[PDB]
Parts: sequence; C-alpha cells; structure tokens
Amino acid sequence: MKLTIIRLEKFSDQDRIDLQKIWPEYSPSSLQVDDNHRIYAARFNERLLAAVRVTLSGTEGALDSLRVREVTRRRGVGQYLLEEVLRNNPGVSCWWMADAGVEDRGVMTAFMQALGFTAQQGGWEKCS
Amino acid sequence: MKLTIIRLEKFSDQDRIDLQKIWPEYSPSSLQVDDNHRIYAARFNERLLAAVRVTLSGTEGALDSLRVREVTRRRGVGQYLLEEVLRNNPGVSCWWMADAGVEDRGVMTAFMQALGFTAQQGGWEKCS
Amino acid sequence: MKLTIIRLEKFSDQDRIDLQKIWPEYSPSSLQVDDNHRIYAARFNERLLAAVRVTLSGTEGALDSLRVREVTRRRGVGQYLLEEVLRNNPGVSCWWMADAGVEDRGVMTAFMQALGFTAQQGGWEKCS
Amino acid sequence: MKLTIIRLEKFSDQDRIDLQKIWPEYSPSSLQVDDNHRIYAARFNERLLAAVRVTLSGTEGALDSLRVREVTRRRGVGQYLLEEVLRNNPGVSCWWMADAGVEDRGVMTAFMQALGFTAQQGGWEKCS
Amino acid sequence: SMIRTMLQGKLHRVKVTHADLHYEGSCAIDQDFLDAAGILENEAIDIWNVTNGKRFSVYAIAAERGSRIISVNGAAAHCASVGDIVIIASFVTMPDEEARTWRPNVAYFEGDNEMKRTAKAIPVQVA
Amino acid sequence: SMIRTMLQGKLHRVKVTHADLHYEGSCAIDQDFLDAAGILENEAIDIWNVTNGKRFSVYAIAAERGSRIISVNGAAAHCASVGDIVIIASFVTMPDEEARTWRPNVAYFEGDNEMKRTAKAIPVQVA
Amino acid sequence: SMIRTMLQGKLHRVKVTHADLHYEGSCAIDQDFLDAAGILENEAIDIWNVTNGKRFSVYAIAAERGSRIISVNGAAAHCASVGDIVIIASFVTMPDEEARTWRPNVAYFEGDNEMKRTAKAIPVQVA
Amino acid sequence: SMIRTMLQGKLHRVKVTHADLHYEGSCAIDQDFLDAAGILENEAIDIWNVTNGKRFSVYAIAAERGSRIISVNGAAAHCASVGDIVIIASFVTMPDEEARTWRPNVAYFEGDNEMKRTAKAIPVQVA
Ligand SMILES: CC(=O)SCCNC(=O)CCNC(=O)[C@H](O)C(C)(C)COP(=O)(O)OP(=O)(O)OC[C@H]1O[C@@H](n2cnc3c(N)ncnc32)[C@H](O)[C@@H]1OP(=O)(O)O
Ligand SMILES: CC(=O)SCCNC(=O)CCNC(=O)[C@H](O)C(C)(C)COP(=O)(O)OP(=O)(O)OC[C@H]1O[C@@H](n2cnc3c(N)ncnc32)[C@H](O)[C@@H]1OP(=O)(O)O
Ligand SMILES: CC(=O)SCCNC(=O)CCNC(=O)[C@H](O)C(C)(C)COP(=O)(O)OP(=O)(O)OC[C@H]1O[C@@H](n2cnc3c(N)ncnc32)[C@H](O)[C@@H]1OP(=O)(O)O
Ligand SMILES: CC(=O)SCCNC(=O)CCNC(=O)[C@H](O)C(C)(C)COP(=O)(O)OP(=O)(O)OC[C@H]1O[C@@H](n2cnc3c(N)ncnc32)[C@H](O)[C@@H]1OP(=O)(O)O
Ligand SMILES: [Mg+2]
Ligand SMILES: [Mg+2]
Ligand SMILES: [Mg+2]
Ligand SMILES: [Mg+2]
Repeated sequence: MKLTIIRLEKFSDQDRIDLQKIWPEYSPSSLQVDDNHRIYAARFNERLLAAVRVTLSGTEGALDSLRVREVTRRRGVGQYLLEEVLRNNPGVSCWWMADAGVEDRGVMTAFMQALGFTAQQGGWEKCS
Repeated sequence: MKLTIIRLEKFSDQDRIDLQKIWPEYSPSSLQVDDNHRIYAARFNERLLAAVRVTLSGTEGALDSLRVREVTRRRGVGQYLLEEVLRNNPGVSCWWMADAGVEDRGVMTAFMQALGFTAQQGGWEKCS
Repeated sequence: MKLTIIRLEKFSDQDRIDLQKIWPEYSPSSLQVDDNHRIYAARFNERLLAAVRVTLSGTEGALDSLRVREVTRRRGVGQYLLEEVLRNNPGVSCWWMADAGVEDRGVMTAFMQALGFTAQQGGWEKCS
Repeated sequence: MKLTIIRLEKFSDQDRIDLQKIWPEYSPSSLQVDDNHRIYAARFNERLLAAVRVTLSGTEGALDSLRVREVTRRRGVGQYLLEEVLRNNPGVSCWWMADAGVEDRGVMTAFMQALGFTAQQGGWEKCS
Repeated sequence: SMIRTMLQGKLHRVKVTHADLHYEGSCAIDQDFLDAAGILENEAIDIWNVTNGKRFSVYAIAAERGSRIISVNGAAAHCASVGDIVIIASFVTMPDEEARTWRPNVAYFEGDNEMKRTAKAIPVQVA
Repeated sequence: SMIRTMLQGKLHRVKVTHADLHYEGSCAIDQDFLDAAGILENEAIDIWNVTNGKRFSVYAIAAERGSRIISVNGAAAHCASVGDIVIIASFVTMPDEEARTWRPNVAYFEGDNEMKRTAKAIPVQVA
Repeated sequence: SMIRTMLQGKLHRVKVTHADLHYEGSCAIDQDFLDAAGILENEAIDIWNVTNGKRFSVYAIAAERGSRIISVNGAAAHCASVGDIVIIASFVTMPDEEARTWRPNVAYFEGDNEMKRTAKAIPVQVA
Repeated sequence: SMIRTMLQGKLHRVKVTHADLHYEGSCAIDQDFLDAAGILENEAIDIWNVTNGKRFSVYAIAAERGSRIISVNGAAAHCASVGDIVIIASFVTMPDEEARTWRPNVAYFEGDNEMKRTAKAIPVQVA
C-alpha cells in the first residue's frame, strides 16, 4: 500500500529483516518498546523504508536513529515520517535530536531546517 | 443531462433546494407562477444552476432576479438562459431589466451588452 | 468500398440517382451504352462520385462530359478516373477531349496537363 | 525468436535454403563440420541472417566467410555474431581473419576495428 | 514547455446513420458537424458509444455537407451499429499556460442529428 | 528535442460518488481535487478502476468545490459504478532533460473522499 | 502552437502472412509497404483487424523488401491470425495550420498483398 | 515540424515477480532495467502480456537496484499475474528527420529476469 507511517509495537519476521537493513548496527531484541520508548516506521508496499526511535518525557521528546534507506532518499519519506511523529505526539512541545551517528551533518541540517528545527550545538531543536 | 433551459411550472423538492441556493433571499411559496409570471431555469446534470423571473404584458416583458450560481460563472450559462427566454417569447418586442439587487453593475452591463441590450437609466433594454 | 473505377454496362436505380447528380443535364435513357460508347465512373462507399463518356474508334478515342461532384474535388478522383480509362483502353493511341461544357477552362487545362495532355485549339490531346 | 547466435552441427532444410542465400558460392555438402571446423550463425524469427566459418587449432583460431545478409546490415547482427563466437571459444588467444573474398575492405576494416581487431597485411588479428 | 492534452471539441450524442464493414475504414462525418466541433478531415478522433459502451479511436473523413451522416466504416463497424448514440471527440496538445484558458468547441444534437446548440464550455456539476 | 510522456499527477483511490449514463459525458471532479493533482478542466485523463479492472480515457470537468464528487458520466458510466475505487491520472509531455527531474502531483484519499496527503514523489519499492 | 494528431499514412486491407507468439514482438512489414505509407522502422502503429474486430497498438519493424510479409509477432499474435485482413495506420502531430493542408500517404492492397494504388487523399462520402 | 512517435526502448520478455491489487498502482521495475531500456521513473509505459494477451498502459516507478523486481501494482494487477511474461515499452516523440536515424534501447531477458543482451536495433525479418 501507499507510504504510511506506523508505530511498531510488535515486530513481524518481515519487520525484523527490514529493521536490520535500516539499522544494521542494532540487533533487536535490544529494541525494547514501551509507552515512552517508541519506534515509528515508514511502510510502502509491505516493506519498511525508514524508521526513527522516539523517547517521550511528557512535554519533552527526543528523536534518535533517524534513517531512510539510501535507495529511496529524496522522495519525501523522511519528511513524512517526522511530520507524522510530531502530529501523533501533540503533547510534546519541545523536541530534541542529537547529532549522534549522523553520517552527513550538512544534509541532516538542511533536512531538519526544512522541518522547522533549529540547529544548535550537538543537534537540532524544535521547541514551540 | 446537457445544459437545458426549462420553464418551471411545478417545483420538485430538488428544485426547491436548488432555488434556495440560487436565491437565498426568497422563500417559495412567495414564488407564484402563472401564465404571465414565469420562472425559467438552467438545468445541468439534474441540478438547477441559474434562474430568472419573467413578467409578461403582451408585447412588453420584464426580467428580474437573474442569477447564475457563482461556482459556474463564465461558462455561457447566463447567456443561454436569456437567449432561450427571448426565443421562447417571440411575441415580446420590448424587454426591460431593472438594476435592482445587482451586485456588480459593470459586469451586468457587459453581460447585457453581449446579449444585445442597451444600458439605460435604472436598467437595460432591448426593444426591437 | 475504396475508390474504384468501373465501366457501367447496366444501371441500378442507385446508379441513376447518382448519374443525375453528376450530370443533371442528361436524362438517361439518352445514355446508350455499347461496345464503342462507354461510361466509366468512380465509385466510393456505394455511390458514384464522377463519370466520363468515352467514344472509341479503334486507335482514336474521345472523352466528353468529365465531371467530378463538386463536394469531392481535389481529392484525386478525376485523376484516377482518367488514369484508369486510359489504362483499360491500351489500343487507343490518340485521345481527344473537347472543351464543350467545361465550366472553368483554366482549371480543366491544369488538370489535363497534369495527366499528360496538351492544350490545343478546342480541347486537349494526348497522342502517343 | 530474438536474435540468437547458434553453432550449427546439423542442417535443417530451412538452414540449407538460408545458407544458400548467405553464401551462394558454397554448395553444402562441401560444408564439413566437426569439432575444429565450426559454423556459427545468427538466427532471428526462424531464419538465418548471417554466418561465419571458424577453424580452431587450440590457442589459435581462424575466421573466414563472414557475411551478413545485405538486407539486415548495420543492425548489430555481425557484431553480435563475432562477439558470441569469441565468448564461446575462451581457449583461443589469437584470432585471425584473412581478407579473402571481402567485397569492401574499408567497411570490413571499420567493423573489425570496432570489435578490437587490428588491421595487418592480408587480414585482421586479435591476439590477446 | 510542459505540454497538456486538452479536449479540442466534441459532437455530443450524434446518432450513427451507417455502419458497414465493407466501406473504407474511417468515420465519415457531415462537414457542417466537423466545422462546428473544429474537427479536421484526417484528424484522429475518439468515439465513445453510449448505447453499447464500446470506446475506440479512428480518424475522421468528410461526408457531404448537409447529409447528417455519421458513418462508422471498416473495422470500426464492429464497434457500432446504425442508431447507436455516440460522442465523437478530438484532443489537441498545447503548453500549460495556454491550456488554462482553453475553450473547447462543443456541439449538441438531438433527434435525427439536428444540431441544437454550439458552445465553448461545459458547466460545473453541483451537488 | 526527444519528448517524454510523464505522469503529471494522480488522484489515488478516490471513490465514485455518481455514475449516470444520462449525465453529460465527462468525469466531474471536485475542484479541490483537481487543484491538488494539477489536473485542468477539459484535460484528458485516464481512469483505472481497482474494483472492476476496467481502464478508460475521458476528460475532466469541474464539480463544486468541497462536494467531494467524482461523477462518471455518459458513456463512461458503462465502466464504473457508485462506490468503485478508481485512480485518475493525467500525463504531460516535456523534453528529456526536464523529464529527468520532473515531480508529479500526487494526492491520496481515504474514506469518503477525504484527502489525506499530497506528495511530489512515489517511493522506491524494495525487496 | 495548438498541435493536432493527424493520420500520417495507412496500409489498407493487407493480409497477415505470419502470426507467431514466439517471434520477436513487433509487426514486421515489407519495406516497400513501409515506404508507400511513409511508416518508419521503429515507429508506433495502430492495427485495426477487419476480420475479428480487435484494435491494438504496437511498433513497426522491417521485413525483406519484396516478401509481401505482414508478420504479427509476440504478444500481438493474440490479436491476429494468418489470413486476417488488417488496416495498419501511423499518426503524426503537427501545428493546426499545417494540419489543414496535410495529405496522408495511403496505399491500397488486394489479393495476396499486391499493392494496387497509392494516394494522398480519401474522397468525401456522399448520400 | 511533423512529429513522429517512436519506440524509445523496451524490456523484452521480463517475468512478473509480484502482482498485488493493494500495492500502490504503478509498475515497479529494477532500476538496472530502467537504465538499460532508457525508461524513466514516472514515465508512461505500455505493457504487452505474452502469457494472457492483455495490453495496458501505466507508468513506471523504481524498484531496488539488483532486486530483479517487476511488480504490477494496483488496478494493473487485474491484467497480469506472477510468472507472466511481459514486454514493457516506452515511446517518445521527435521530429521526422531525427526519427529516421533513431535507435531504440532494447534489453533482452531470460530465466529469472537475467539480462542477456542490450542492443540498439532490431533486425529485418526475412522470408
Ligand atoms: C543508527 C542510526 O540510524 S544513527 C542515525 C543515522 N542517520 C543518518 O546518518 C541520516 C542518513 N540520511 C537519511 O536517512 C536521509 O538522507 C534524511 C533523513 C536526512 C532525509 O530523508 P529523505 O527521505 O531523503 O528526505 P526528504 O525527501 O523527505 O527531504 C525533505 C527535504 O529535506 C531536504 N533534503 C533532504 N535531503 C537533502 C539533500 N541530500 N540535500 C539537501 N537537502 C536535502 C530538502 O529540503 C527536501 O525537500 P525537497 O526534496 O522538496 O527539496
Ligand atoms: C435576488 C436576485 O437574484 S437579484 C439579481 C442578482 N443578480 C446579480 O447580482 C448577478 C450576479 N451575476 C451573475 O449571476 C452572472 O455573473 C451573470 C448573469 C452576470 C453572467 O452570467 P454568466 O453565466 O457568468 O455569463 P456568460 O458566461 O453566459 O457570459 C456571456 C458573456 O457575458 C460577458 N461577461 C460575463 N461575465 C463577465 C465578467 N465577469 N466580466 C466581463 N464580461 C462578462 C462576456 O461577454 C461573456 O462572453 P465570453 O465569456 O464569450 O467573454
Ligand atoms: C455535362 C458535362 O459534364 S460537360 C463537362 C463539365 N465538366 C466540367 O465543367 C469540369 C468540372 N470540374 C471537375 O469536374 C473537376 O474539377 C476536374 C475534373 C477538373 C478535376 O477533378 P478533381 O478530382 O478535382 O482533380 P484531381 O484531385 O484528381 O486533380 C489532379 C490534379 O489536377 C490539378 N488540378 C485539379 N484541380 C485543380 C484546381 N482547381 N486548380 C489547379 N489545379 C488543379 C492538380 O495538378 C491536381 O493534382 P494535385 O492535387 O496533386 O495538385
Ligand atoms: C564467401 C564469403 O562470405 S567471403 C566473405 C564475404 N564477406 C564480405 O564481403 C562482408 C560483407 N559485409 C558484411 O557482411 C557486413 O557488412 C559486415 C560483416 C562487415 C558488418 O556486419 P553488420 O551486421 O552490418 O555490422 P554491425 O551493425 O554489427 O556493425 C557494428 C559496427 O561496425 C561498424 N560498421 C559496420 N558497417 C559499417 C559501415 N558500412 N561503415 C562504417 N562502419 C561500419 C560500425 O562501427 C558499427 O557500429 P555502429 O553501427 O554502432 O556504428
Ligand atoms: Mg525519501
Ligand atoms: Mg456560466
Ligand atoms: Mg477529387
Ligand atoms: Mg546487422
């Protein structure tokens, strides 16, 4: 089906294969999910194309490990994924993403700016 | 069906809903129709798009309350409606339309001129 | 069917109606046909579009009354009709067409020249 | 089927008719084929379009009688035929083609150069 | 330089007068009708048959002016019969900026191919 | 000067709200939907019907803004029924060099023709 | 800058000589026939089958000059059989002003693909 | 200024790997295959199905390079099944003088979508 942003609470075997391609550096389990430690992913034609980890602390929220599969970059997947994460967590007024693990900080900055985030020391913030 | 100009002698419930959209200022009944007090309307795909009231006094005829739904303006509906009113009342040699209620007199004038009417004080005349 | 040049030996009722349109000045019978007095016509989609009378005297042949219906001029009907008349009468080495009844002699001349005929006094000749 | 390069070990009647068109100067039999004396041909839609004779002597190989039907020249048939002959005889490190019978040596040279062969006295060589 | 494909004109609900597999393949149309819709002799046209649902593409040829003929000829005669009601359309291409203001040539018919109205626009369909 | 034919835009999985053989032949589309996909009044469109598999080409006309109408009218009503789920596409032509960077106007729908998302690209399908 | 789609040429009532699903998809046409109708190798063509009513679009490839071949190959062989009588057409685009004077390249056939006539116009159909 | 429609390229006898009505409507093609035939993401393509005879037009989207995917998605999945052998073609337009020397981009496949050959011409079919 069309590109859809989902919150992953249980992983199918296909989700595990796909998550391994998105994040070869993690080996899940290792991916504990609960009410405040969420994984959102972008699904298209029965496959995951991108994922992000979200940590919620009420009005403050943190994003890490945002990656879109290289093969499908610059097609609006990353933008839609973050837009949907923000829309589905309307209680958060301040979002932080650290620059950890980012392969190309200048591309990340231009993406984050497109999404309304400000560049700060160590990462990006959107604190409406 | 294709755009068709009809003379309304009885109103269906759909005609009443549509006439309310064309003329929200009238609340019919209030619309008495008889041999000399006629309503012509433009119908397209089972809906009325425009209507006009005609008062006949033999060789003299009067038009009032000409309105085409804003959504479908500048597609020849108003022109066809008046053309057909004139063609279907060949005994009338002098037609009058007063400027009453007209929202934009300069647009009305340009329309009426396109239909062969002359601008006069208080309205428009075509008196062949 | 496609444009076809036929030699008419018997006339159907449809041929009579069509021949009347091609030649309103003749009223057939009046059109005697025999071995040396032939009528060739151009047929398209079950109707005659053009006709010509041919008189044969062995190695000499004469054409008269060539007319293509005005509605279908300048579409190669006249050319094909005469080409086929010439091809189907290979024994004739000298052809004559008189200028009788021709409505526009300059158009006729340009047509006849296109078909290899020379303009002479009183008509056109092709005498290979 | 699509253009395919085949090694001919037995000839159908159709292969004989086609080979006669490719090589009218040979009258097969006369075409002995065995392990070292091979005929490769280009087949397209159930017909042979081009053929070449190959003589193998281990690491040395010789080509003669290369001809593509004139009707289908400059459509990549000759190139594909020789490419496939070379690929299917990977043990040969030195190939020779003599200039015998070639109708237009300058066209042959430009073809052979396109295939990586060098022009020499009496023919063309590719000796990797 | 983005080019749009736009409805050029249409003959709305003409009736087929002739349909014959042996006539020369084409759709022959009264010249008056061609002029009203802006359709040219030899132009590609699409035919949508309201009676039987078939949709097919051919090319136009002229029929005698005033004959009211709509003749579906040749292989196309598999797709329509005498008395079928058809829509005949032609499409043109133009640049995007011209397409935005384009007005197609529409002609409407009733009865035995009597032309009732020509127009330059189709109204908006309301709820 | 090699010219490509490219998807201009599409309405993805809209539902047919009206289908009537007697309505004027066309597909009438809510003006908001036309704007989202970049489709013009009078433009040629292709319709691919997911419910019944039929594929047909017609032209667009406008329906009242906000009505959510997708009305398959005239002969086209042989090809779709009320409640069918369709994809409506328009194609444009442009030169090869422009085609390489072209981004189509895509709009996605759920429910009763509620527009959920607009986008400028379709992702890559992975194994 | 309004561009028309016009009949470029046609092969009228040629007979299919070969039809094989395993041959390379295309319609192969005697080069003499291509020349007569102005059809190019690799050009898109429409085929209208008078025998069975099927209408399909493919592309032309050349067959040996003088072979009289009309070979319907590959998937197209689902749409025609040996001995079927077909019309093969190609369409070009040109500006409106050129379209008005355009003359298509028509070639007519009888028997076993014997070319009987070439022409530059189709007559008017009369009542 | 007479413009021809020419075969741009083709994927000859690829096999459908996926066919799903619920996938986003399109035909997704391994990027290597698109490159070999010169087909662009978002370009209009025709699909001719050798297995079942169906002929349909859609648009291309990319599939992961090296996946060998040919995915017939959405409404198009009514027209093909997994394991069907299809020809996928794209057409471009160009002026007559360029068309005469045009060479299309052809790619040939066997087995499980293994690309065997690319070429720039189709041979002449002989008697
Ligand atoms: C274990 C771990 O995961 S640690 C985290 C590791 N993550 C990384 O290293 C990030 C790797 N990069 C990515 O995953 C992606 O490139 C992302 C997330 C930065 C962007 O995702 P995409 O889906 O490619 O971006 P998307 O198409 O939605 O872009 C939206 C906008 O961002 C901007 N943008 C995106 N990519 C770029 C680029 N390469 N250059 C410039 N601007 C860009 C543009 O404004 C673009 O809008 P536009 O295309 O209309 O111009
Ligand atoms: C209770 C009561 O009803 S009181 C009466 C209230 N009525 C009003 O206030 C009138 C409101 N306006 C309208 O209803 C319409 O705008 C009308 C009747 C004036 C025109 O109806 P339309 O269907 O839009 O006009 P139509 O498309 O037939 O126009 C015919 C010609 O008129 C002229 N014309 C129409 N609208 C305009 C315009 N906005 N500007 C300039 N000229 C115009 C043009 O010449 C046009 O021909 P063209 O399009 O070929 O250029
Ligand atoms: C009772 C009786 O019938 S008496 C005889 C009465 N006959 C007449 O008055 C003749 C009336 N005119 C006609 O019937 C026709 O106009 C004809 C016979 C002259 C020409 O027939 P058509 O079918 O129109 O001509 P056709 O299309 O075959 O023309 C062939 C060539 O002739 C020339 N030609 C034809 N018409 C014209 C013209 N109007 N102007 C200039 N050249 C012309 C052209 O070279 C043309 O070739 P092209 O179109 O490739 O340029
Ligand atoms: C009994 C006997 O057979 S004796 C042997 C007799 N043989 C001869 O006389 C050879 C007759 N000629 C031929 O058979 C053919 O013309 C051949 C074999 C030379 C070439 O075969 P073709 O299938 O036409 O060539 P092909 O299309 O594969 O050409 C490949 C390349 O060669 C070159 N080439 C081929 N033909 C020509 C030409 N006429 N001019 C210039 N270059 C050429 C080009 O580089 C071409 O690549 P390109 O088209 O991308 O430009
Ligand atoms: Mg992306
Ligand atoms: Mg209007
Ligand atoms: Mg003529
Ligand atoms: Mg060749």
